[PDB]
Amino acid sequence: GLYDGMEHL
Amino acid sequence: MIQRTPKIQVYSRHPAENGKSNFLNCYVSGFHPSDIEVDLLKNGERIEKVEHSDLSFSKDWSFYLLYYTEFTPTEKDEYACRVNHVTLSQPKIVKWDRDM
Amino acid sequence: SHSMRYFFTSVSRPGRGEPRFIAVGYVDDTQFVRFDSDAASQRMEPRAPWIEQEGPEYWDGETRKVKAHSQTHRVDLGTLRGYYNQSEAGSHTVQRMYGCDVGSDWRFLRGYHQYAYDGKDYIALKEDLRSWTAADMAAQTTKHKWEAAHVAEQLRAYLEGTCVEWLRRYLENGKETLQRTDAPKTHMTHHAVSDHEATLRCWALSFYPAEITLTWQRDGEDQTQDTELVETRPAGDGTFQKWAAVVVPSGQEQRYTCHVQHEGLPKPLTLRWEP
Amino acid sequence: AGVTQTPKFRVLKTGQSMTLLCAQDMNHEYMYWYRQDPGMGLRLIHYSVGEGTTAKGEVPDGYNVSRLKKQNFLLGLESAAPSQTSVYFCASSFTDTQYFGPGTRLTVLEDLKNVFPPEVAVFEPSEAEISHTQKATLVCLATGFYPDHVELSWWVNGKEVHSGVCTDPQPLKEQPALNDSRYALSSRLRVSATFWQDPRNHFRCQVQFYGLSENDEWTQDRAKPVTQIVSAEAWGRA
Amino acid sequence: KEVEQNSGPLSVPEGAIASLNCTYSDRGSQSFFWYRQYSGKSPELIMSIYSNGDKEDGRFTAQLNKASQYVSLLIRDSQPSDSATYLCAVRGTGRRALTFGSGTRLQVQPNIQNPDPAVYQLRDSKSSDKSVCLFTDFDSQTNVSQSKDSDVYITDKCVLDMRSMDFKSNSAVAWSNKSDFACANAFNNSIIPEDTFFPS
Repeated sequence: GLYDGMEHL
Repeated sequence: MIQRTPKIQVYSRHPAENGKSNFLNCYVSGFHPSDIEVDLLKNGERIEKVEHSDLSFSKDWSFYLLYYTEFTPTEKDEYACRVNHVTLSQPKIVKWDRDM
Repeated sequence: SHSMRYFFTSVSRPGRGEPRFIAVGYVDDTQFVRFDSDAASQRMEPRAPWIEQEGPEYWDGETRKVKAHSQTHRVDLGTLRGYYNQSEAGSHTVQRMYGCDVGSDWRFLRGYHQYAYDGKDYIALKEDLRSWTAADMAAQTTKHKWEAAHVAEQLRAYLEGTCVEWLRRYLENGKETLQRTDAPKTHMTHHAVSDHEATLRCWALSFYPAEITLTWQRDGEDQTQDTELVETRPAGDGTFQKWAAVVVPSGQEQRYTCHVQHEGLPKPLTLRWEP
Repeated sequence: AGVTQTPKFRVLKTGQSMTLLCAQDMNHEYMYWYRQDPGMGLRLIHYSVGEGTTAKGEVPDGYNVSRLKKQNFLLGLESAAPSQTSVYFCASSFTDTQYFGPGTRLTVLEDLKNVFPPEVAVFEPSEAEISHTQKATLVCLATGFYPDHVELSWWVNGKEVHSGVCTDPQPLKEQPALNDSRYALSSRLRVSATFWQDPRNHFRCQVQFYGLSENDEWTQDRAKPVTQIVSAEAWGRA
Repeated sequence: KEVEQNSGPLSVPEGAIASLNCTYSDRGSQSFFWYRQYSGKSPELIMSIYSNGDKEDGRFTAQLNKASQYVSLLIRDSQPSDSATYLCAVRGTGRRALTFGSGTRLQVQPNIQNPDPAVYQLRDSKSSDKSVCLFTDFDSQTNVSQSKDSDVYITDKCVLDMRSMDFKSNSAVAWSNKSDFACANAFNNSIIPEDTFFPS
């Protein structure tokens, strides 16, 4: 199952 | 902006037995960027029913793809893999060498 | 030991609409899911029979998460153009990989989260899961934003926790395919290159997992100087192939042994040329 | 700045339109519009994951949004209804940690005839309290205001005080039976007896009322109930 | 429904533990937050939590139990200034927005060491007959009831903090237009202490 991180570069 | 030229291996899934059903594989790896053209050739003619794996990459970020088709080898039929990429001034053709 | 990995590729396509986004999921050397922004489904799709058991809640959630990542990466392509002073005329590539390793006991061993831009390292979570390696000045901007926002804390919760829980669930549900070993089928070929020398080629076929060692010895001494080893390659049926060659003097073939180590072998194999 | 919202307070007639502006200077991709009503808590109206994209939240109906620019998120009310009476909060985040703006209080009425500013009175400490406790409590009453758009503050020698102050968290209805009842609000300032007894000392209860604008129509005999400050005051005395 | 909290109010004495609890429906949720909101103010983040277990920050502890889908905030050594609404927020699977609970109101009762319950009468500074009744200095036991009358207005109890003297007091205010309204009669709809000082 995938990570749910909202972080942009 | 690094570019990396593809490595190419052409091989059958199982040991080739003439007139016995098999798969012809062209494995392209170690290339960047991801845009690439790969054809399987029967006697220098582009084969139509050619599938490929989902684009993935290695630890060094270089991409790999498996191109493949069902085939039935003979004594006489020639098979090859034709690859084009931005790193290549001309298409690279690798002949299937059964006896390797 | 075992691993779960996700691999993401985002490629800008000047004048041909939205960027290409491809995601693939692996447990060890077995692909189990894919997403492709150009496919008709617009869903996370199964790529192994054992993940097909998962119900709608799983498939809707994985679809929502992969499409959310594609949205993040569409914005990131734009941000990286700003950082590197690049126009929209060029095609650029963002690669991203994350996942977790476990030992034989299925306990956490380590976590990964790293990005590349145009085939070079951009930013990576260090092995301590608490700090970043920023490969250039652009990546230092990202690193400072992620430090201020405490990104490592939330990512560490996934890598040490959730990621391991998924891997254990998959290792249980897919045990017949994931917890198997296929030992290599081995043979040797011989080809004259001159009148005075020949190639011995040691073959390993139909093995799983991909990890294997082929070594040549001359009179019991490793020949790693003069061996060509080809990249391990997929057969296409879920198993792998490899070969290792050495050039030898004609008449001296029997001075050389090929050594095969693989998880699926109780004891290392030793092959020698037979007329 | 962090997260800023304008306006703070607005009265609308049913059918009037307005835009609430959310701004943030933090370069956040993610922005959010919520309403808050007693019983319901915060409900998301719309959100945006980046410039040029918006998405529906839990209660999108009757609202539109735009995110033409990364720094701003606009909430649009095309045709105000009494049901849109609420406190509106916008928020932004870098990831999922949200920072909230100060809030926008909106009241929507059929008829602006019901709008009244507060009357304000200050009640002086009793001698009995001073004697019994050595302490002096001032009381401020704000009365007859509608809607509930007030901020009550205390000023001692022209400086706002927070110490020794308690203001009711919500006003009482002067007529609990009536939908359009006007409101009352009390506050206390407690000082030392000695401080109260020094006549150099000036005590002011200030009520900021938020009512109609200069640009609102008004056809009544009584004064236009505009945004204004109503104060009452007392001097120390021995 | 997706995020559940009890509305309370939850009443605790100064210095006791306050436990604010929250449950959520989406098992895949990866982020959990506690916000504090003072009356008429904005939500303010107090804790975030991501991993199963405990996270401490001054007098605050957050605990997450993913298997039970249950998250808590503990306030240690609770103070009157912690009186507020506490909002639980959860981010669901693949969600790019928080879902808030409707909040739990916490009331932290000050410890009135030396009660001095009293009803005083205060006179309009601007010369008038007009006056208010001030019930003050009662301990955090006493409950003030709203008017059993109609033309009589009574406020809820209110804690003021004289910060320099480290002194807290409870008070409620009553007023009316009627002639038959007096401070002796004001707070009759509720049960004041026996020993309440009634000057005149």
